[PDB]
This record gives sequence, C-alpha cells and structure tokens, in this order.
Amino acid sequence: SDKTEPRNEVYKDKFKNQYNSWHDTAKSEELVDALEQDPNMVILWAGYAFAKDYKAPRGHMYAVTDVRNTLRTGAPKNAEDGPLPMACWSCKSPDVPRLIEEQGEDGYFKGKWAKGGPEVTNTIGCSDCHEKGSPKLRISRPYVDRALDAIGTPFSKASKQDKESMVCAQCHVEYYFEKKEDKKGFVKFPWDMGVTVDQMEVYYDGIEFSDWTHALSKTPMLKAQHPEYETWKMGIHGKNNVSCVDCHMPKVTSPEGKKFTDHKVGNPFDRFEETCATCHSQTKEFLVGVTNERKAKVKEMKLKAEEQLVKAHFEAAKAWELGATEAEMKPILTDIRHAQWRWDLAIASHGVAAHAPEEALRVLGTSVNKAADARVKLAQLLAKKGLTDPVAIPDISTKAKAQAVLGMDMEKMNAEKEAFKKDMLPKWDAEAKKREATY
Amino acid sequence: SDKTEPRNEVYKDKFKNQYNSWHDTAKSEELVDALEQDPNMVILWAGYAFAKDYKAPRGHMYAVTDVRNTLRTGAPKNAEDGPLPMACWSCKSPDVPRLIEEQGEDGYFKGKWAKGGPEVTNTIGCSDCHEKGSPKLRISRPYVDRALDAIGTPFSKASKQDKESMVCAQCHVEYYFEKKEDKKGFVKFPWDMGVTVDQMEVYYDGIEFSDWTHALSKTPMLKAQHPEYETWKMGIHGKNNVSCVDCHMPKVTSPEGKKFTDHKVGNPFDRFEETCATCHSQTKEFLVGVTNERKAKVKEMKLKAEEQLVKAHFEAAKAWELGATEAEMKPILTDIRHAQWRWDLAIASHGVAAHAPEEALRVLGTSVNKAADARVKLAQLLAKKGLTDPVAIPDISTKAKAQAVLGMDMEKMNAEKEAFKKDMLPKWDAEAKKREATY
Ligand code: HEC
Ligand code: HEC
Ligand code: HEC
Ligand code: HEC
Ligand code: HEC
Ligand code: HEC
Ligand code: HEC
Ligand code: HEC
Ligand code: HEC
Ligand code: HEC
Ligand SMILES: [Ca+2]
Ligand SMILES: [Ca+2]
Repeated sequence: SDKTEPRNEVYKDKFKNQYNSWHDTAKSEELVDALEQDPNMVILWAGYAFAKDYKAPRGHMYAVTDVRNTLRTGAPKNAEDGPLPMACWSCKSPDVPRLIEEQGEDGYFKGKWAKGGPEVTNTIGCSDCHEKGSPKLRISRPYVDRALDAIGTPFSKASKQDKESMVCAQCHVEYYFEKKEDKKGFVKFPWDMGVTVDQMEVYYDGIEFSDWTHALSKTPMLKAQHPEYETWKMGIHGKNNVSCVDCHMPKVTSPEGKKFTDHKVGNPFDRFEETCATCHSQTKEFLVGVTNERKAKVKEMKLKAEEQLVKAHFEAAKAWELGATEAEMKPILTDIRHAQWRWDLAIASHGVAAHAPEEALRVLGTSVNKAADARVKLAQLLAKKGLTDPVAIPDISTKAKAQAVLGMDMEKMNAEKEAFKKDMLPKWDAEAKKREATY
Repeated sequence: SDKTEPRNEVYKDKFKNQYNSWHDTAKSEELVDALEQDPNMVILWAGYAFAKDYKAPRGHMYAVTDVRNTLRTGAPKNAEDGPLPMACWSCKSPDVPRLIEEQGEDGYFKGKWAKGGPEVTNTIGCSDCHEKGSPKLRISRPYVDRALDAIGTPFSKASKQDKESMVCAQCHVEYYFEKKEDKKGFVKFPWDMGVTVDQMEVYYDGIEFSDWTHALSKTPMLKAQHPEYETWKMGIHGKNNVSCVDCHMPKVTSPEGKKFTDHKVGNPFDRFEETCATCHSQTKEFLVGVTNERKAKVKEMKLKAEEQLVKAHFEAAKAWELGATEAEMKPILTDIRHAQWRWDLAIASHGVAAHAPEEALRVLGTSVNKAADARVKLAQLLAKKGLTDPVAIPDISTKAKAQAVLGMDMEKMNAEKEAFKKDMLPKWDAEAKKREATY
C-alpha cells in the first residue's frame, strides 16, 4: 500500500529518538498471568476463550508475539482452521492497514485468524499512528473513523489535543465482532448510544447481541475488553481533556537537550518529571501512594462482585439441573448478563484505578446490585425445586482447579499450542520474509 | 466560666467583619425535609428517632432552633422528661463549654436534654472555636481532644492548616453516646481503630454496641451521623490537607478593602473566587457540573442500596412472623447491621459527593454486597418456613405513608411538639435572659 509502511525500521535513522524510544517498549517484558492471580475469572468466562488464557498487557513490541502465543487463538493447521477470525489481528500490527488499503475492509476481515498469519508479522509501529514516513498523525483503521463519527468527534475536526487520545482509541476500546452477513467478523465499537456502561448495555440489548452462552448458567453473556477510551472519558483527567499522550508519551529531552515525544509507551510514573510534575506539585511518593490506594479500593469491590457472580453462575447451573424452565430462568439470566457486563466493563481496563476510579467503583456497585437480584430470584426458584440450602461451590482456588472443574483439557491445549508455535510460526515468518523482500 | 463567653455579640464591635459574616449564616434558612424526599429512610430508621423527623442542615445560626424544633427531641414537660439526653446539646452551642468548664463533663452530660433547655440558648458561636475574645483557635470540648489523641493528631502538635479542619471536627463527625457506667451519656467519637467505615465497624462490633433495635427486622442497628471529618480525610482534598476552612471560610476582602476570614460558613461555590479559583483554572460552571455529576452517581448507588435494605428489613420481619428462631436469624441480622452501617456512613454527610465521592461509592458498593448476603440467607430461611414467593412491600411511597406503616402517631407527635414549642421555649428563654443578666 502507498499509505502504509509496515516495516518499522525503515525510518529509524531519520527519526532516531522516536524509533529508539518506541523500540524500548521491549523493556516491558513481564507477563503476569491474570487467571493464575484470580481464578474466579475462569468461572466467570466459562465457555469462552478467556477461560483458557488471559494475561495482563505488556509492551507494544510484544503484540504480535502475544496474539500468536495466547491459547485463545488455538493451534490452527491451515488458513481455514483455528477458533478465531481475521479480526483478531486488527489491533496488533501495521500490516493491518496495509491489508485493508489493498484488499478493502471486506477482503481483510474475511476468514480465519490463521489466514492472516503469513501477512501480519510486524508488531505495533509507526504506520498505525502516522502518515507514511511523516510526523503527522492519522487514523489507520476505517472502523475507528466510523466510531468517532458515531460519538460526534470525527478525527478531521478534532483538535491537536483531541487527536492525541484518538490515536490510542484505535485500539484501547471496547469492541465486538459484527454478525450480519455483509459485515461478518468486522470490528465495531459499540458506541452508537454513547460510551457509558449503561448506554453500551442498551446498545447490546437492543440488538440482542451475545459474545457467548455461559457454560454453567447458560446466560447470553457479554464480554468487555480494555475500555480505556470510554473510561478515560469518565475520569476527571479526561473531562479536562488531559490526553493519553500527556501521561504516556510525554515530551522529553534528548541527551543533547532536544525535546521530542517519548515513544516508550508504558508507566507514566517512569517519567514522573515530564508527566505528573508537568501539572502537579506533589511528590512522586504521594501520587504513587494515591494511585495504589485506588487500585486497592477497586480491587476490593472487584473481588466482591466476582464472588457474587461465581455463586450466581453455579446457582443457575443447579437450577437448570433441578429442572428449571426457560421461562423461570429468563429474568435470572438477564440479571446475570447485566451484572457480569458491569463487572467486566468496570475492571477490564488495567488502568481504570488511575483513569476513572470513581466510575469503576460506581459500576462495580451496580454489578453487585444486579447479582443480588439474580441470587435472590435463584434462591426462591431453587426452593420451589426442593432446595433450601446453599449451593455448593467446588474447589476453584487455583486456575488449574477451575479449568478442570469446567472440563477443560489444559494439557492437550498447551501441547497443541506448543506444537503450533514450533511448526507454523516459522513458516509464517519465512513467507513474510519472502514477501517483504519485494516492497 | 472564665474561658468561655456564650453571648456571641460581646465582641461584635471588636471583630466587626467576623461577627457580621458569622451572623450571615442566617441567610441559609431553607429547610429541606429529607424524609419527605426519600421515604425509604423512614423504614431504614424504623423504631429510631430519625424515622420521625430528619432535615438537611442549614445555617449555623439555626442550630439551637432546629434542635429545639425537631420531633426527635420530643415534647418534654419538665427537666426529667423527654426522649433524649443532655448530650444532644453538645454540638449546638457555646453554652456547652461553659457548662463543661463549670460542672465538668460528668456534671454536663448527666440528665435529660430538657434539663439543659434554659442553659443552652446561644447558637454556635465564637467560643466554640476560639479562646475568649481572641482570634486564637481552641478545642472547646474534651471528648474532641480525646478523639484527636486516639488518631494520633493532638491539637497541641497540629499545624496551622491541620487546626483549620480540627475546629470543624469538634462537631462534623460520626459519634455515639457511651453506655459504660462511668461514661453514661458521654459523646465519644468511635475512632480508636480509627476513621474508615471498616475500622469503625470493627470498633462498634468489638464493644457489642447498638443504637437501637430495628422495629421490623429486630436487627441491632448502628446509626451513622454526618462523618465530614472522617470522609474528608478519605478524599483527595483531605489527602492534600486542603482544610475545611480553605473552602468554607475563605479569606475575603471587606468593602473597606480589609482582608479577613469569611465566617459565613455555607456553600463554597458562593465564594468561587476566593475558594476554588485560588487553586483551579477551570470555570465555575465546569466545576459545578463535575460536582453535580458526582452527586448523581452517589445518589444512584444510594437508592440501590436503600432498595435492597428496605426489602431485607421486611423480609426479616416476615421471617420472624413465620417463626424464625434467634439462632436462625443471627447471621442475617449481622449482615443487615453491617449493610445499613455502610449505607448510612456513606451518605450521612450531605457533602460526601464533593468531599470523597470515590469513598462514598466504594462504601455503598460494600453495603449492597452485605445486603445481598442477608437477602439470599433470608430467601432460604423463608423457604424453610414454607414461603417461596417474594415478600410483599406495603405502599411506602410518601413520608406519611411510611410512618403510618410503622404505626407512628404523627398527628399526636406534631401536636405535642407545637404545644411544647408554644409553652416551654418562652420559659427557657426567660430563665436564660434572667441568668445572662447576672453575667
Ligand atoms: C480477537 C478476539 C483478539 C485476540 C485473540 C486478542 N486481541 Fe487484543 N488487545 C487490544 C489492546 C488495547 C490490548 C492491551 C490492553 C489489555 O489487554 O488490557 C490487547 C491485548 C491482547 C493480548 C495480550 C493480553 C492478553 O489478553 O493475554 C492478547 C493475547 C490479545 N489482545 C489477543 C486491542 C484489541 C482490539 C482493538 C479494538 C482488538 C479487536 C483485539 N484486541 C482483538 C483480539
Ligand atoms: C515508529 C518507530 C515511529 C516513528 C519513527 C515515529 N512515531 Fe510517533 N507520535 C505519536 C504521537 C501521539 C506524537 C505527537 C504528535 C504531535 O505532537 O504532533 C508522535 C510524534 C512523532 C514525531 C514528531 C516529533 C516528536 O517526537 O514529537 C515523529 C517524527 C514520530 N512520532 C515518529 C504516536 C505514535 C504511535 C501511537 C502509539 C506510534 C506507534 C508511533 N508514534 C510510532 C512512531
Ligand atoms: C496511544 C499513544 C496508546 C497508548 C497511551 C497505549 N497504547 Fe497500547 N497496546 C496495544 C496492545 C495489543 C497491547 C498489549 C501488548 C501485549 O501485551 O503484547 C498494548 C499495550 C499497552 C500498554 C501496556 C504497556 C506496558 O508496558 O505494560 C499501555 C500503557 C498502552 N498500550 C497504552 C494496542 C495498541 C494499538 C494497536 C495498533 C494502539 C494504536 C495503541 N495500543 C496505542 C496506545
Ligand atoms: C487515553 C484514553 C489513555 C489510554 C489508552 C491509556 N491511558 Fe493510562 N495510566 C496512567 C497511570 C498513572 C496508569 C497506571 C500506572 C501504574 O500501574 O503504576 C495507567 C495505566 C494505563 C494502562 C494499563 C497499563 C498496564 O501496564 O497494565 C493502559 C493500557 C493505559 N493506561 C492506557 C496515567 C494516565 C493519564 C494521567 C492523567 C492519562 C490521561 C492516561 N493514562 C490516559 C490513557
Ligand atoms: C501523572 C501519572 C499524574 C498523576 C498521578 C495525577 N495527574 Fe492529574 N490532574 C490534572 C487536572 C486538570 C486535574 C483535575 C483537578 C484540577 O483541576 O487541578 C487533575 C487531577 C488529578 C488528581 C485528582 C483526581 C483523583 O484521581 O483523585 C490526581 C490524583 C492526579 N491528577 C494525579 C492535570 C494533569 C495533567 C495536565 C496535562 C497531567 C499531565 C497530570 N494531571 C498528570 C497526573
Ligand atoms: C468549620 C469551620 C465548620 C464548617 C466548615 C462547617 N461547620 Fe457546621 N454545623 C453544625 C450544626 C449543628 C449544623 C446544622 C445547623 C442547623 O441545621 O440548624 C451545621 C451546619 C453546617 C453547614 C450547612 C450550612 C448551610 O448553609 O446549609 C456547613 C456547610 C457546615 N456546618 C460546615 C455544627 C458545627 C459545630 C458545633 C458547635 C462546629 C464547631 C461546626 N459545625 C463547624 C463547622
Ligand atoms: C442528640 C441525639 C442530637 C440531636 C437530637 C441533634 N443533634 Fe446534631 N448536628 C451536628 C452536625 C455537624 C449537624 C449538621 C450536619 C448534618 O446534619 O448532616 C447537626 C444537625 C442537627 C439537626 C438539624 C438537621 C436534622 O437532623 O434535622 C438537628 C435537628 C440535630 N442535629 C439534632 C452535630 C452533632 C453532634 C456532634 C458530635 C452531636 C453529639 C449531635 N449533633 C447530637 C444531636
Ligand atoms: C463569633 C462571631 C466569632 C468571632 C468574633 C470570631 N470568630 Fe473566628 N475564625 C475561625 C477560623 C478557622 C479562623 C482563621 C484562623 C486563622 O487563620 O488563624 C478564624 C478567624 C477569626 C479571627 C482572626 C482574623 C481573621 O478574620 O482571620 C477573628 C478575630 C475571629 N475569627 C473572630 C473559626 C471560627 C468558628 C468555627 C466554626 C466560629 C464559630 C468562629 N470562628 C466564630 C468567631
Ligand atoms: C472539613 C472536614 C469540611 C467540613 C466539616 C465540611 N466541608 Fe465541605 N463542601 C464543599 C463543596 C463544594 C460542598 C457542596 C456544596 C453544594 O452542595 O453545592 C460541600 C458540602 C459540605 C457540607 C454539606 C453542605 C450543605 O449545605 O448540606 C458540609 C456539612 C460540609 N461541606 C462541611 C467543599 C469543601 C472543600 C473543597 C476542596 C473542602 C476541603 C471541604 N468542603 C471541607 C469540609
Ligand atoms: C471549590 C469548592 C473547589 C472545587 C469545586 C474543587 N477544588 Fe480542588 N484540588 C486541589 C488539589 C491539591 C487537588 C488534587 C489534584 C492536584 O494535585 O492538583 C484538587 C482536586 C480537585 C478535583 C479533582 C478531584 C475530583 O474530585 O475529581 C476537583 C473536581 C476539585 N478539586 C474541585 C486544591 C484545591 C484548593 C487549594 C487550597 C482549593 C481551595 C480547591 N482545590 C477548591 C476546589
Ligand atoms: Ca466486547
Ligand atoms: Ca453514630
């Protein structure tokens, strides 16, 4: 494509300071296993890909590696195999706008994730945010322009300060895959009714959309994903239009005293002077302390919401086992769907305790309120089927125990994934090397 | 006494600007009936004085008037009559340090509220916060000193900025009346553990303390009251030691050009220049909009928490009615106690949406979590008693209907109060005038 250069090294000794700091996200290499740290999530996501594997994000340099390696994308043997579609590449690589610009959105989104393996081998890079070889910013994905239009803030009419967050909003948002034949597997941001948890809930309910049917409760479930842009808009910094870039890509000075934009996307406290100290006079120790306090508050309510949902899902499973009808279960499943949507949207962003802690805490409160409705209705229904005692919860104290409770063959899944990693990934990179040898 | 002057006019000509702005809290005279606006509260406080009458605070000039007029103090015919004790005067008048200094705490707290009628007639004034005829600040109540010592911040070692909030903390706190024999009727702040909702819950459970037994659920209840200091400490302004005085008693300039401390304690937005604008560049409309949005979020979770509690109380009443035993109800009552403690502390301060919105939202979330646990246990227990259908809630849509549901003879209460107002209060004021003549 004329508009995209997916090879990130092309403009490196033309834009040295930007390339070098961009490459330094490789320094953020630790992989924290969130399922291991919180096995409740295996149960909440039962029947869905996230019950297999879910880790915290690390540096942008690892995006293609991590989508390749997660158990969620499976072990496809050919371009028509594997569980997930092409759309799983969309926020991982500057080869995505290359493919969209050459084949159109309809050509890009067609088919399996495995199909794009040979084509999507460059990780998150310059062409995702920039015009080719230029410092100018751009939106490189058409579905992003559609989403910005939908909330009335098109990129073409946005201020410089607005665009700084919009380039991150290409990826750091809640999304779903459309179902209609002409948009099958297209990425869409569910923003037509607004970006609050309540508006998005109305959107999804209006089209009767579900990401999966829960393996225990049979609830039509919604999955939230990293809603940084939607939740940043709710926090006081976003209300002041303090941009993602102000904290995550701050203006820094070279050893020679030249200012440039720090491209090492990571922890803003690592550049405390240049980030928080730009606008605040408090010490780093104070502001780190405040941030850790909100993380603790959000975590407390997160676990309370999760404990209610775990019990709700097993209680619903027991209700089905005791002969509940679909009509008896319909209002309970609605409550479970909404309760878990609210928990998931509240904490799916690993930055929410910094970006919008009060919104996270409000939303987790509404989660518990819906879970309480579901569980009281379940307690009455279970009693009509003859059970007036608590429903037993199996041992789910570890990720391995939870996945086994669900009947998941983790040994086989890991073995097949390792064989895929060893056999298929070399072939993909060998094909990409051959193709890039043109260009 | 030597160290207190309760007549607030004595130094009016020496300190004209302070006296004049102090007297201007009489401009804040609107009375908002909180029970009328939220009749749920009648049910939540069933069996307690707050089910009778509860209004939003107004100006300091009305403290003695409102404590005289509230149905909560009833209609005493003599100094040993009436529902409430001497300690209800403690945060309403500079006559209180006068009586404490002359009679001791033991002498002051002894007896009924009606006994203090003739002695406590000056409203909140200069000697409550100041040394006599002086600009120096003081703590005028010994139980406040004990509380400050308990949290490790004695007034003697406090900074200027610390002391600005501490004078408000003499009254704007959660408290209880001790029941121990040697301290019976004493005001104490429940801060030994210290000031979060969770620490105070541990404090109260450790001494097996209850304010009343709920009229419906028979739960041993805790009542929260206006925890401004404790919640201010949790908000970001308090963490920065932005004092109550910075927003509510700002430095202003007289018409003659003289700088002084504004003593019109009221809405900080009424002094936007001089309060927020001294630290913030945003417009007043923007900051008002933010505070209004937080008020709405807090109100949304407040109402969800109350709906859960109202149903829990009626469901518990049903369980008792169906023959539940003490042992069956014990874990349910514990959950209701904690759930309502958390609700009440979260919203008992009318400023919590400005002072600490994130803490109010966290605490309201934990309220719903405990109410959930109570209602699920109740649904199972009700089913063991043969009831598998929802418990009916009577019409409680107005203050009047809710009080009638509880069997409250509001007509008699109001008649007896008006009679008390017409007959007793002139006698109290006449005796005080006679006594103050001898000053
Ligand atoms: C199709 C269902 C997929 C799959 C299989 C993956 N993604 Fe994404 N992704 C996006 C962003 C902003 C992040 C970092 C923020 C965060 O994770 O909270 C990620 C992260 C990942 C990972 C690493 C972490 C993990 O979950 O283990 C993996 C393995 C992963 N993704 C796989 C952004 C997006 C999107 C932007 C709209 C899209 C679409 C996807 N991701 C889709 C998928
Ligand atoms: C791949 C290694 C690159 C290269 C070579 C560059 N970028 Fe970026 N960039 C991003 C943002 C938000 C800005 C600020 C824009 C502005 O203030 O107008 C920049 C800035 C630049 C410049 C301009 C000079 C400067 O340092 O300020 C240049 C020359 C540049 N970049 C080169 C955003 C992003 C990304 C979004 C996550 C990504 C990816 C990149 N840039 C990648 C690259
Ligand atoms: C606009 C300048 C931003 C900002 C501020 C961030 N991103 Fe991204 N991001 C994407 C994916 C898939 C990941 C996970 C990577 C992986 O786990 O392999 C991330 C990761 C992050 C982080 C975590 C960094 C760390 O060191 O832990 C952060 C702080 C972050 N992002 C912020 C996806 C994308 C994009 C897809 C092309 C785009 C564009 C951005 N992110 C842009 C931004
Ligand atoms: C604009 C919408 C964004 C986006 C997309 C992100 N941020 Fe932030 N962020 C800030 C701080 C202090 C943290 C936590 C640092 C810590 O944990 O110590 C975060 C966290 C994130 C994450 C998660 C990072 C991870 O490794 O898990 C992500 C993906 C993220 N942010 C993206 C600080 C700020 C701001 C300061 C006022 C601003 C504005 C933003 N971030 C904006 C955004
Ligand atoms: C760097 C990572 C940080 C951190 C840790 C914080 N900020 Fe900011 N901040 C800015 C503005 C305009 C406000 C609103 C208040 C005001 O009008 O001054 C804030 C507010 C905060 C808070 C209070 C909100 C809360 O979370 O309790 C906190 C704790 C906070 N900040 C921490 C402005 C800016 C910036 C201007 C572009 C920048 C950069 C930052 N802040 C960065 C940080
Ligand atoms: C330290 C300077 C303060 C500040 C900032 C406030 N108070 Fe008080 N207060 C007390 C009582 C009994 C009331 C209710 C009076 C009534 O309704 O009759 C109040 C009221 C307030 C308000 C509401 C003002 C309004 O205009 O509505 C406000 C903003 C307020 N207070 C703040 C009791 C006391 C004390 C007991 C003697 C003392 C000391 C303080 N308050 C101190 C302060
Ligand atoms: C003994 C049980 C009583 C009674 C009957 C009253 N008080 Fe107080 N009071 C205090 C503060 C800071 C306020 C204003 C803040 C707020 O109300 O949220 C009040 C207000 C009142 C009112 C007017 C409002 C109402 O409830 O209608 C009334 C009628 C009232 N009080 C009666 C402070 C304190 C204390 C400081 C530790 C103490 C002790 C009391 N009050 C005790 C009582
Ligand atoms: C009853 C009408 C009075 C009078 C005559 C005065 N006060 Fe107050 N005051 C309070 C606080 C926190 C301050 C600031 C203290 C400081 O910054 O050191 C003041 C200030 C004064 C002064 C000093 C001159 C000035 O205007 O700054 C004077 C002479 C003065 N006051 C007289 C607190 C309170 C109260 C707490 C709620 C109340 C009640 C009063 N003051 C009452 C009076
Ligand atoms: C220090 C511990 C205190 C105390 C005792 C109080 N405040 Fe504040 N407050 C602020 C704002 C913007 C409001 C809302 C005004 C509005 O409703 O528009 C409040 C509210 C209160 C109340 C309730 C007022 C009422 O009339 O019902 C009370 C009793 C109260 N405050 C006492 C602003 C601030 C601050 C701004 C940074 C500071 C600090 C404080 N208040 C501190 C305190
Ligand atoms: C007058 C009643 C107000 C109002 C409405 C607000 N402030 Fe303040 N503020 C101050 C400090 C140090 C912070 C922390 C952030 C920082 O370090 O700059 C804040 C924070 C806020 C916020 C953001 C937090 C939130 O609740 O979202 C808001 C909305 C806010 N303030 C409003 C400092 C001060 C003061 C210095 C003495 C004064 C006065 C005020 N603020 C007054 C007000
Ligand atoms: Ca989604
Ligand atoms: Ca109390």
